[PDB]
Amino acid sequence: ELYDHSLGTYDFDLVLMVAEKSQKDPKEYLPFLNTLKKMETNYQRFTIDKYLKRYEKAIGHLSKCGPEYFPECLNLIKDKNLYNEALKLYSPSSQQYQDISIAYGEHLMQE
Amino acid sequence: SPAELMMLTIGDVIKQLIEAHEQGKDIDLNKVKTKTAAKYGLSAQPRLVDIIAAVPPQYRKVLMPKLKAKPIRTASGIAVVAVMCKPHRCPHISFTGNICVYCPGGPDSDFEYSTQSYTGYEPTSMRAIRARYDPFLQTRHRIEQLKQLGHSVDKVEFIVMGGTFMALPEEYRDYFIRNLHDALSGHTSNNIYEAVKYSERSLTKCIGITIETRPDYCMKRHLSDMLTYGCTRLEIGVQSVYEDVARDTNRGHTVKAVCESFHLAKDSGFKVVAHMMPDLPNVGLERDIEQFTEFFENPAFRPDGLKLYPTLVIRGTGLYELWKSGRYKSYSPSDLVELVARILALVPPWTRVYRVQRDIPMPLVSSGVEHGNLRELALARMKDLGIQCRDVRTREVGIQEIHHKVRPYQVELVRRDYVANGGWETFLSYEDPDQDILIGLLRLRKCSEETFRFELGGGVSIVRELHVYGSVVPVSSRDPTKFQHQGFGMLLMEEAERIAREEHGSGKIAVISGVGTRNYYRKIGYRLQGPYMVKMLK
Amino acid sequence: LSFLPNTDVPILACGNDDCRIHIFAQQNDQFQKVLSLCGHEDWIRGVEWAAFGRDLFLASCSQDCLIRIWKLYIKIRLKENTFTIENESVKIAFAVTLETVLAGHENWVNAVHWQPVFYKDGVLQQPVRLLSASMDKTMILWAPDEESGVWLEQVRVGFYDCQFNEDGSMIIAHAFHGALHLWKQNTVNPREWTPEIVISGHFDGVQDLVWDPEGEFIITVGTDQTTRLFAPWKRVTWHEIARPQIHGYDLKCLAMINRFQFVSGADEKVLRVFSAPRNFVENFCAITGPPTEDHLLQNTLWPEVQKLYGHGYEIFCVTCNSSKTLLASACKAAIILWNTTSWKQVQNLVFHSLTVTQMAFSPNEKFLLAVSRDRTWSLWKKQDEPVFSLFAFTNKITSVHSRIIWSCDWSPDSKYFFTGSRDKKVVVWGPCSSVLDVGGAVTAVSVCPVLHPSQRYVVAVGLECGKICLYTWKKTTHCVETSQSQSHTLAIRKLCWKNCLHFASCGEDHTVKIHRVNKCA
RNA sequence: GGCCCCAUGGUGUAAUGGUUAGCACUCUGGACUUUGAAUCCAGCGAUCCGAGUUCAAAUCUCGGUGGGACC
Ligand SMILES: CCNC(=O)CCNC(=O)[C@H](O)C(C)(C)COP(=O)(O)OP(=O)(O)OC[C@H]1O[C@@H](n2cnc3c(N)ncnc32)[C@H](O)[C@@H]1OP(=O)(O)O
Ligand SMILES: C[C@H]1O[C@@H](n2cnc3c(N)ncnc32)[C@H](O)[C@@H]1O
Ligand code: MET
Ligand code: SF4
Repeated sequence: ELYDHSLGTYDFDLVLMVAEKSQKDPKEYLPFLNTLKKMETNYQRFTIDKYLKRYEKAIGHLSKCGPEYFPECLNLIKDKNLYNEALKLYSPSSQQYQDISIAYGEHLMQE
Repeated sequence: SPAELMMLTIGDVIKQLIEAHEQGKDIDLNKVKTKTAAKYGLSAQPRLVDIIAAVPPQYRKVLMPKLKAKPIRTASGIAVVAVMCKPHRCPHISFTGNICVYCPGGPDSDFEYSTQSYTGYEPTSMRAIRARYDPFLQTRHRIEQLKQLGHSVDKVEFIVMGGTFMALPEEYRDYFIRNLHDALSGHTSNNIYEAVKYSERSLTKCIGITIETRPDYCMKRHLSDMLTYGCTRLEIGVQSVYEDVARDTNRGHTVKAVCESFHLAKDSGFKVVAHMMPDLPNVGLERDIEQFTEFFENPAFRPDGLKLYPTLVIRGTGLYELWKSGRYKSYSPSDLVELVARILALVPPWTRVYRVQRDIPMPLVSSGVEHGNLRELALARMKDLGIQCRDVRTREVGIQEIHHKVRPYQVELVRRDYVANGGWETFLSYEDPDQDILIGLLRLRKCSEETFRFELGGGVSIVRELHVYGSVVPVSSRDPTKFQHQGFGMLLMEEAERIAREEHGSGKIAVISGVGTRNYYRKIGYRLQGPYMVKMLK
Repeated sequence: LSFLPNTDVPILACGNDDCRIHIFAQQNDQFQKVLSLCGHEDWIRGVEWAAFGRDLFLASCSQDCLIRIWKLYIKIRLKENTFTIENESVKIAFAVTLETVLAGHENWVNAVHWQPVFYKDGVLQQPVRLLSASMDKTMILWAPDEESGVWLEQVRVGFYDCQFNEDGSMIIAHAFHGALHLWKQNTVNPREWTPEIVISGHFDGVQDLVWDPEGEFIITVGTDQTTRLFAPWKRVTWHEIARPQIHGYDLKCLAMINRFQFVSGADEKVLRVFSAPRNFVENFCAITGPPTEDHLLQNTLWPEVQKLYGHGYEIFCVTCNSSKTLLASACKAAIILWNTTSWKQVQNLVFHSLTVTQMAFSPNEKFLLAVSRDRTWSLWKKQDEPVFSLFAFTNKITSVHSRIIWSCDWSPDSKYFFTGSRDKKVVVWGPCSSVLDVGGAVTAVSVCPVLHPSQRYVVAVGLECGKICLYTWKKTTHCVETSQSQSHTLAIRKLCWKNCLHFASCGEDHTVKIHRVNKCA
């Protein structure tokens, strides 16, 4: 659990020391860890939160990580029903805002 | 084939339960069992053994808490392993062809394979038969079978069956003991001492052995011999408190020799468990009551371990013909129930009962009671009489929780002392009195003026035994809630040391220990000397 | 042990019981503790180097049921453990770190062996085939692949070690006890393996054996509570072929009855009689006009026909007469004689005071010698079921040997008997020779079935210290003794001869040696 | 295509307009510091679904579900 928390702490070196005793094969996580390291900072944040289920932080990061990923965010907040959360992330006069509003009113209100 | 169909149901159950675990969902095993059985056209429930038989290790790590079977096998706190010796002859037969008037078939008593005081139909008996009495094979098989039920084997102990052990050729018993120790160590050896040194550093962490015997082999020579084996407790077989009965039973010794054996063994520092034999020939019911009361009223005996075995007339013995001649009669079952109920009201708190009734197969005894269960009947009767018992086994946390689900709330200390065989015994415990539930205990005394081990000469007090009940906790693990690693033993050690320093007025503390357990005392600054752990008191 | 790469500098890795590895470098002519590996947590059950090119990989068959592989080389990434070593005023830096963690066994891992290198016609390849062994009857030959960061297992066909061939085609291992398994790969399929014949033995110690009258198979019994039969195999090499019975108690007596019938003695007060089942007889006659390891114990059982009682204690000796009419047996203080067909008592003798040691039917079926443990012997004379009135005997004084007798034997024409005892005394019998002392305790003695026209009687004597000397004594002498190579390391038990040169050597070293001598010599 | 018939524990089954569906196989637990399996004891399993009626419904009705033979 502390290893996972270290992943959450947003520092690789801490993850390195803790995982030294994790008994897992470096052949497994080390390529994965490097892959995570290479990819984008805010996108790192979103991916680590979604890997750690911290969906609120994942959406918060991905909102500023680029508008192009916004529909994908929608899927997550339509799969995890996080419409209300994203209501604060976006602002009025946004097409994203109106789209997410109608998504909230439709998708969750099934039946 | 149905078999693959049940296999598919098993896999379905597995995936469902692991999925529940991933999100921490809680599910009834029986509910999913029923649903899967119905949806796959099964006519019968699936066995839990096969359920355990397919979990992958990365899930067996954490699924056992919801998967162990028959938890009472560890409800005491220590795993138990039983082993069988090679069949042989008892020594007394040197006089005449008499084993014992009530003893069952021996080496040559109309049985293909058997043992003295053993028919040969016990599960342990069949295990030995398949093993050809080999120690290593049977112990490996048994420990594997036990581990099949998902039970930790961090701490283990050995009990040896067999008619007589002291009366066997020495080389054979040395071979036997070294084989036992190599079973856990995994290291092939050449003598006893090599196996001892190697098992010292093993990880199975053996904590002792107990053996049966008879008072003839109780001189200090045999005690010193057993000191070399790490044995802790002993079995004698008392059968009475009246000397005449012994010659009546053709026992072939005196109760006196039993008494000095008790005194000497207690002086040395072993533990002892006695055998009591109700409903004997020429014995009235009042005789039984009086002798059982005497068994604790007399400071002569005041034993530690107790075992009871009601009379059972069996074909082959002289008693078989005596009853057959219509001259030896038993009691009605109600009489036995009342006898047991009265007896249980008399046990002193420190004494612990281990077993009731024999395990002989039913269709062989000419007077065997119908009930395989008797402790329950006695419990019902003593509820009827509204009088309670105070046995150790019936007030430990494990049994009390598993049978009544009662949580300790306020645990405190308790001290008591008495006199036995000239010793100044002393008993310490932590327990919760309001529910009368007990957690930890300790037995410590002053050594007698007369001793056999010179290492105890002067200013020496011996701590016979220490133990906290519960369930097995691996030596690395710290807290699965529960009560086995909260530092409880430390307080008992320091307080016992303080008492010995002041009240005993001794100068050096010695203690017996299991082969592995020595390392434990190393953490407290105890050093070895002979087979005894010891600490200077100044 | 190991050498530093590209040099002769020696380096050692040792695995103690403290769940970690230690390393030592012989710099400054002295091995210096350089580093430790705090890997798994159990006893170390083996270490293995492997020089792959410039680097050196390491294998660790751990007791922790895991396998961990590091590698030494020369000087986001983890923290590797490195150091510098002195070498002719040069501080050469070497770095080591974990390479892989392999885990495919359940019980403890016992042995690992790298594939040994060899020549492809002078081409020294460096394969990476690896072998593993564990308690739970499991063979796993691990191997990597072109991208397999975690090595890929292979055929798990299948006890503390499994040895590997040079090329790798062969492979062998020992069972937990006794026999062993031998597998060979087959060219047709890379995943193909076939078991192969291997020799075996009683592996604890043998106490008795026999020569069949026909001369093509011998039966032996040992303390392993087994019985084995050996016969030559064609294609000549002798091989064990059958294990007629397995017994709960130990077996220490044996006697022959008929073409397929025999009697054995055990730690009970019972006598058992076995005869060969038909299937075995036909399978044997087919071979004489190659049983495997596991098929044997499944289909080499025999039936029991009799069950005899009477001795107050466990049997200690057994023998049968040449004419196959009566047998002698004795427990640890009476003599019981049994008819063959009746299987009932014929006459009972209670004469000695101590335990019986050995019997001897007279070859001409005219007497019956008895040597016991009370330093005395007895002779009984059949009359015209004739009784066996004592023809002659000895008291505590008339007996020649000063200590316990052990062996006795007759003459080919029953003229004289000969006794050996622990007091290293040899006598000829009334007595008609001097003490033929050899200075070594006598354990067994036997005579030639036939005598030279020179009448020079020859005798084989098995001593107590594995030495086997032979002598010769014609009526009025050393001839040849065993070599250092041809000598046991324990006391002899029985020396029987071929009958219609050759004989039998049943030692206590659980070895069955057969020795031939010149027919003319 | 309708007529009929059926739907009770995981399975095999009794029972029926009213305070509780009873057995049977099966499974689980204690006796047991000799036993998963034995001996006894103890315990956990349920009327296909929706509409009706009836004070009250598993038993009376209809509908649905699925299954079983008819030309
Ligand atoms: C003498 C033969 N008989 C026995 O051993 C009976 C079985 N013994 C036991 O179950 C336990 O040893 C006790 C009865 C002493 C209960 O343990 P207790 O609660 O008193 O231990 P404490 O809490 O006081 O001390 C904890 C330390 O004991 C250590 N320990 C536990 N078992 C052992 C052992 N066999 N050997 C050595 N150390 C041990 C633990 O590793 C722990 O160390 P930690 O600092 O890493 O946690
Ligand atoms: C193990 C304890 O039980 C006694 N014991 C052994 N076999 C029997 C039997 N058939 N009946 C009664 N007691 C017996 C022994 O004498 C010893 O005291
Ligand atoms: C198994 S009986 C009790 C132990 C021993 N045989 C004795 O009577 O002394
Ligand atoms: S001493 Fe014990 S085991 Fe031996 S015959 Fe008597 S009762 Fe049986």
